Amino acid sequence: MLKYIIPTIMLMPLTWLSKNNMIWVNSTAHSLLISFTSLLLMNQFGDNSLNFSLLFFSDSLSTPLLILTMWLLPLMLMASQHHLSKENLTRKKLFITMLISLQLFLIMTFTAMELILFYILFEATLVPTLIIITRWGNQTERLNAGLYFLFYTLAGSLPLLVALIYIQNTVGSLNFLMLQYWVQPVHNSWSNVFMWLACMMAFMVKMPLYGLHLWLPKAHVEAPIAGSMVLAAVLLKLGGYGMLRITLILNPMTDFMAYPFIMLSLWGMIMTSSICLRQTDLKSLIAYSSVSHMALVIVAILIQTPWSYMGATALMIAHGLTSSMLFCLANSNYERIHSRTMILARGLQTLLPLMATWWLLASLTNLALPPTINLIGELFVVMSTFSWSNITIILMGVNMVITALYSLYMLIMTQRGKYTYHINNISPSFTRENALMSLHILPLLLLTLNPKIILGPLY
Amino acid sequence: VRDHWVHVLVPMGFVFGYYLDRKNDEKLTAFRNKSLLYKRELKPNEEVTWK
Amino acid sequence: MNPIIFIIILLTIMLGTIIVMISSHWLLVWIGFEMNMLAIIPIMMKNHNPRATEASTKYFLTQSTASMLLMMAVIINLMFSGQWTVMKLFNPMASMLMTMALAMKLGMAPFHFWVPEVTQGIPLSSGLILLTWQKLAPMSVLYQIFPSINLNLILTLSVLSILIGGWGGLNQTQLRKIMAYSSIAHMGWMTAVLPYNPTMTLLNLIIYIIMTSTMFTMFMANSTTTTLSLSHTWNKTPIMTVLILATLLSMGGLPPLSGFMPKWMIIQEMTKNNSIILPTFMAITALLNLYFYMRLTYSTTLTMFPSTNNMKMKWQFPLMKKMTFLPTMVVLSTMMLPLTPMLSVLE
Amino acid sequence: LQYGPLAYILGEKATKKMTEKSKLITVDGNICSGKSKLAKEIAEKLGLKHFPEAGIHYVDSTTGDGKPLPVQFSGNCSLEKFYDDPKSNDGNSYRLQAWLYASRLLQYADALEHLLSTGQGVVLERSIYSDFVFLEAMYRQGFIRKQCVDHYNQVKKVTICEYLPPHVVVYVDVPVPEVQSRIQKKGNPHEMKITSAYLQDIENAYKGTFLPEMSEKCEVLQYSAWEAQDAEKVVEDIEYLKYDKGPWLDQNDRKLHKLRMLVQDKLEVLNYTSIPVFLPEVTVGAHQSDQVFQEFTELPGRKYRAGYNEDVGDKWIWLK
Amino acid sequence: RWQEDPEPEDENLYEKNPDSHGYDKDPAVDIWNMRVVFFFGFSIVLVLGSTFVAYLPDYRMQEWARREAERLVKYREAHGLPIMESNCFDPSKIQLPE
Amino acid sequence: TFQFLPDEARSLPPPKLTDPRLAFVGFLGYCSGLIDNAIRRRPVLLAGLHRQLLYITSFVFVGYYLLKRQDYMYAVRDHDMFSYIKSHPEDFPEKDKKTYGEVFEEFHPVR
Amino acid sequence: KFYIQEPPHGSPNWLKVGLTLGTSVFLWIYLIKQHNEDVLEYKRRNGL
Amino acid sequence: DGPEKNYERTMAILQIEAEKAELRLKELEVRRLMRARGDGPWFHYPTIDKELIDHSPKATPDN
Ligand SMILES: CCCCCCCCCCCCO[C@@H]1O[C@H](CO)[C@@H](O[C@H]2O[C@H](CO)[C@@H](O)[C@H](O)[C@H]2O)[C@H](O)[C@H]1O
Ligand SMILES: CCCCCCCCCCCCO[C@@H]1O[C@H](CO)[C@@H](O[C@H]2O[C@H](CO)[C@@H](O)[C@H](O)[C@H]2O)[C@H](O)[C@H]1O
Ligand SMILES: CCCCCCCCCCCCO[C@@H]1O[C@H](CO)[C@@H](O[C@H]2O[C@H](CO)[C@@H](O)[C@H](O)[C@H]2O)[C@H](O)[C@H]1O
Ligand SMILES: CCCCCCCCCCCCO[C@@H]1O[C@H](CO)[C@@H](O[C@H]2O[C@H](CO)[C@@H](O)[C@H](O)[C@H]2O)[C@H](O)[C@H]1O
Ligand SMILES: Nc1nc2c(ncn2[C@@H]2O[C@H](COP(=O)(O)OP(=O)(O)OP(=O)(O)O)[C@@H](O)[C@H]2O)c(=O)[nH]1
Ligand SMILES: [Mg+2]
Repeated sequence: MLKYIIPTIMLMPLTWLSKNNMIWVNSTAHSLLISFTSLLLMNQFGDNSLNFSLLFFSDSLSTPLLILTMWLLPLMLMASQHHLSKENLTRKKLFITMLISLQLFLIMTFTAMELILFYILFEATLVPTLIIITRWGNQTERLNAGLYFLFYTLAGSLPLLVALIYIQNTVGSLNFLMLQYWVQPVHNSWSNVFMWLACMMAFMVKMPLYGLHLWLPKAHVEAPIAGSMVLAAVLLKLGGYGMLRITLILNPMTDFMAYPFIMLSLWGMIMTSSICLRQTDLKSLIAYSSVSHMALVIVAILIQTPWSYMGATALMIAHGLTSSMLFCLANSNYERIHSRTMILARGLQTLLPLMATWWLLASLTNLALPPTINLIGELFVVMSTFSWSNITIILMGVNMVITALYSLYMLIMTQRGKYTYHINNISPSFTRENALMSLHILPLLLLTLNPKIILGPLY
Repeated sequence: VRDHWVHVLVPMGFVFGYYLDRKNDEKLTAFRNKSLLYKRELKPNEEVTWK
Repeated sequence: MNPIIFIIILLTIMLGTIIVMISSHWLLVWIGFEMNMLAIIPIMMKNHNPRATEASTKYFLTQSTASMLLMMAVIINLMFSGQWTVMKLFNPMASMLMTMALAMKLGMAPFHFWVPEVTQGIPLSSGLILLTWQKLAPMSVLYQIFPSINLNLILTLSVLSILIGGWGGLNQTQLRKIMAYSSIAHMGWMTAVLPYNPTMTLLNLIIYIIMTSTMFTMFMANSTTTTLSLSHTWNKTPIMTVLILATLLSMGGLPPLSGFMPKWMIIQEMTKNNSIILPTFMAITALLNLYFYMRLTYSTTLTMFPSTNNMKMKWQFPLMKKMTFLPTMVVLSTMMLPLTPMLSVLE
Repeated sequence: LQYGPLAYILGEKATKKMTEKSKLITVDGNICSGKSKLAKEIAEKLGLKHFPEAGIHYVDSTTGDGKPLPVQFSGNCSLEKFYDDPKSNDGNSYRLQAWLYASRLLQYADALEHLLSTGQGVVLERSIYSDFVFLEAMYRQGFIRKQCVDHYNQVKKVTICEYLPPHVVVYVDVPVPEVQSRIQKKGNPHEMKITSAYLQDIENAYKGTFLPEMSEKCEVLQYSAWEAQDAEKVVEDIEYLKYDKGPWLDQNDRKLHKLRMLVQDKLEVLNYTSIPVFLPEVTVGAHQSDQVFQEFTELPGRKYRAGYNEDVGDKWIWLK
Repeated sequence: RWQEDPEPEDENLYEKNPDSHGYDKDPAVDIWNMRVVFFFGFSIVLVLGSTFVAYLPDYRMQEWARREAERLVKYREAHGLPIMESNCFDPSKIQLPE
Repeated sequence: TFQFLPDEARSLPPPKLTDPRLAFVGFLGYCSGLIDNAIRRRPVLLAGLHRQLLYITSFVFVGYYLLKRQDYMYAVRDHDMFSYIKSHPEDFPEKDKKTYGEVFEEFHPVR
Repeated sequence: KFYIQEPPHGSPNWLKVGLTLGTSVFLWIYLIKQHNEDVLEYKRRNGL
Repeated sequence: DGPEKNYERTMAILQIEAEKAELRLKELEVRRLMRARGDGPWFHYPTIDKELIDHSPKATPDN
């Protein structure tokens, strides 16, 4: 992975040694080049994973997440450079440095072979993320959002640290390849119940599981755009990726320990989907949409079937691009009217025709129109949960109806109807904004032509 | 050029990273041509099966 | 103080500590504490004010009481073993008395009350010595007598200090009191692991000293003793706020920073001994410290507090304080995690 | 050797350099009292260093190239505005007074540092000891609020206690009707708007509080407008003083080493002039202070520590 | 109250530069910023990256498996063998308990 | 006794001067040099190159010996462990290993 | 002569610069010789 | 990389990790025995040194 770690590190001297007026041009260009080289991780085999060294390996799960991570960095620089224009040069470079350091931690997190190494990098991503929200967030409540984000994570991740160290004492290793062969079944006992909870709760809080999700709508409403993009696109998936790995060593206890969390997710997705119908803040609505989509991923991971694991992987990639798009679309309205209230600016299709097309395409992927990878992932999960229990189709089906209602409600309210009379500063869409939208949707829709590369190891 | 010398930092980081990844392989050759699946005889001019 | 006298008094503080660390005889250990306590009082008093006199007196009474209890343990040990060798004690009552005496000297809860008051009442440089160098001599005795220490007593002292230190710091706006309660909590980690692996005690002590020295040095560079005063740093030395932010996050135990290392290794050693409830309770309780470290970062670096007009006059003059070793200390305080296996040098 | 404990240990002790001519002299009086001319004559005749009264731009004169900086870098304090609009809602009146006290505190530190490092005495025009007469006058005319006075006394309490008082206080006693006569003659348009009541309050503070206080600890010499023209007689009075009071008699090399360590560190001198007391007159919002600070760093020779500015011709930076 | 700067007015980039791409105020920097994004984003990563994915050599051995399955089905049916057996592993290699 | 590197440590190979850990120690020394420039408001990258060089050299010099002790202490740990295992064969019996054909594991269906 | 007062670091402290560079040079020679003597002692003790 | 290189590189990784895991388990077992029995170089707490003892004839005989 050094071929990706080192050029990612080199982005920092590049940004600090650039001409004052070329920091965005240089950092954007070269992080796109890094993104290009990340397609070499597609050398995946039918049986064995791509095992680079003692520290890092890649397989069909981490590879799509790695490519999404490295693609998002140039998109985040594009999205941020406008609202940061007044910021002084040194603080602009510090912002870019936090984004670069976040990518470095993420690519190491997704390829770490040893689980304790994964833990440290999994935890390291908090620091830059918290700095981005609290330092460059706009409103007073970013400080509270920083605290809720920090302490929800640590409340769960500290027990995970104890469990992981305990496993290494008992098994002798935390290398994931070793655990694949030395895994022993988890017997029933109260000690093992709490070992299971310690191994899972940290990832649940990040997903987030319904009931532990209240930190996420806060974080989004306060974060700058780049913070929201990385939060929705990648940082939520640290939980899913972690769960997909650690469930290896929790069998067969997961058979019954998953029940409370399947109930929370199955009922949670309908609650959060219903909540979206009444949200008044556009960022908050998109945030609640994420909780509903990720509730599907939790269920898929917990029932552990080949179809559910393939659907979970596709959903994680598909949601990453869609939710990042939706935040970017909402932000482009914010940069004009400086309010997140959904009902403030209406009938924008009359004033911004092409931006309304991006709004339509994003909404259609959010409601999972076939054959988008959003639908492929959701469908594979629905198929597998039907076998788990036929009654789940009723809950899955109801959520599909509610998802369409709130996705189109968001499109109708902001883009259709009559424009607001007094809002007279809706200037035409910039080339930057249009390019940013298309750099989300185009790879998303292109993936429909070759979905296998985002279906994960079980493919 | 003093204008465009910063543009080699990341490309050279990739070349250095690529090179160090190959160096890493030289330390993991304990089973080169020794696995039951792929073990074979060397070709007349072959020194090693892979590097 | 005359500069030569100040040097000789500083060297006597160090010499008293060194005597404790090189002695094999219990009397010499006691002498080292006596000499060390005699030499430290003048630097608590050096600014001559009622607050510094109260702190010096409160400090004297605590340390003198602890030294009397220590000499009792030594004499009881002599009665029941006929020897003075510094090692395990040979009588459980002697062990409790020495453990309690050393807990009092370290300011561990529930013998902690003097630490916030004495630190508040003395200059920053004196507080720096009080909360770092002065921990060396008592910890080095605990390093040698730990086989005979009552496990329940030491772990109770540790748990109380982590709770008291964590809760006490939540209510503080004075930087010296924040450091005092932070010190109390960190002592608890050091003694909790001592029965299992004293090496990890040394690791925690060394790293704690490094981060504590960094913070005190950064406070001294700007002459800041209160939260609100520290909140003016952004409008004077912006680099300092970034260093303070990084160091505080390290003292919070956040990966990938150096301060994660001692908590990480202590949890490992305790789990190897099938201690699971205690390390988990300690780690969760240490979130209290992270909270009031984070509060300082909000008011120092991550937000810009209101300034004063006279601050503009400060823009025209450079920092002239020594800030000795600060660039090295801050880098060690934050960037040492990749070198964690180096802890074996302490074995 | 830059001064410090090492220099002190090696024999750089104040009592060596200081003679019976190593005296700090301050000249005080009301506005237009002629103290400026008397101060220069005293300094010339006794061979002392003269410090012109510290104004709004005193600190600029001691740093950089020595030239005054734009007004936004002093907070937009304006003595002219004070006369035009002493009751302005923008708080200019006290912001000026707080700034002027800090300027005088800095100058007093410079004067003591000169005295302790060279042994040559100094002559000052007003000081941090007499600065309060203007604040009392301001308060009594209703130009500043009571909370401004409380803030002023806090800053003075924790700053003036560190320094020694002048050896000699020279007061020039010009009555208010004469002062107003000299103000109109001077013909400064803004100054003529001064009220005799403001001038009478300045005199009341001087004679009610200042002179009685300094008499306990200094040598206080008083002259009228006529007696102040005879500079030789004033200098004759100074040279015949006994110096039998004050804390300058208690000083010794040890105490003067601590004092010199303080006055040479200007940031330590000004430490308490910015105590976090959020008085509206002196509080600056974060956005403004941030913007002004970035502008200051862009001024010539101000980005880096003195001697490290390539834009003003500093050399050998890679070996410094 | 205090001395604070007023909120600045939001500036429309199109006023000074009607050709603005929305990247930078400097027209020369603005155009270059547009060019790297469009060239490295669309011409390189998306076009060449899509082409690269389209020609991945038998990703995860799906094509080899189909060829191998055809070979086994041919050989097994020629020799009258079951196409597939319930037992993944040879029973003679397994020692059951009791 | 009270020795940083006892004489028996000389039988071990020295750390290479290109050790990745030693390079990181050197990088930490470089970072300290820049932070020194920053806190004193000098040009961060150019100011005092003589000082920047000694920061790197000092870190590397001390780092080299600390790495040497680190490796020696782990060699001693392995030496002690293996000797103790030889001295007490009864506590470390050579395990009787069965194949998975003979070992019975319960099957837990995921249905 | 831009500065009204002479800066404390107007010109380099040549003695300090000589000490600094001399210390760096000495430390490298000592380290290099130490490494060589370590490599030879290692080879002797192990017979290589 | 060809599949053979990755396959055999994987084996080299597995061998190193498996050997480390066994050593980790043995160390925990060795430490447990040394601490309980005191017969090893670890957990060797000092006892008084017998070279401090004076063996010469004393002022009185019975000792
Ligand atoms: C032996 C240990 C020391 C190793 C040191 C190795 C690197 C030494 C670099 C010395 C030259 C540094 O160069 C110094 O810093 C930067 C980058 O050049 C320059 O200033 C910079 O300003 C801005 C960025 O802030 C940009 O326009 C551009 O990067 C550059 O002009 C200074 O004008 C120059 O004086
Ligand atoms: C279950 C696993 C995760 C559990 C995580 C729970 C740990 C605590 C997380 C939040 C910590 C925030 O710490 C503190 O919380 C309170 C509210 O809770 C905040 O306070 C906020 O809510 C309170 C109560 O309504 C209000 O009085 C206050 O005006 C408001 O600002 C504080 O400003 C914040 O400093
Ligand atoms: C494999 C690595 C790929 C990396 C790709 C990186 C793309 C970077 C795009 C850089 C954009 C060009 O950057 C800019 O180009 C012109 C011409 O060369 C330079 O030179 C310019 O200077 C002045 C303008 O003030 C004029 O003479 C003229 O416009 C031009 O010559 C600029 O000084 C430089 O800032
Ligand atoms: C905090 C109080 C401060 C004031 C302290 C007052 C002085 C205390 C004097 C303690 C000296 C007595 O100490 C005590 O003596 C008795 C006499 O055999 C010892 O012996 C006692 O317990 C052990 C248990 O195995 C056995 O010897 C026996 O059961 C019993 O006689 C105790 O092990 C020892 O703890
Ligand atoms: N508000 C305020 N004004 C001050 C202060 N010190 C000086 N000034 C003003 O600065 C101006 C000049 O002061 P003076 O020295 O007394 O007048 P001068 O005629 O130039 O000098 P003399 O002839 O000696 O009297 C006057 O308008 C003073 O009111 C002060 O501390 N506060
Ligand atoms: Mg005058």
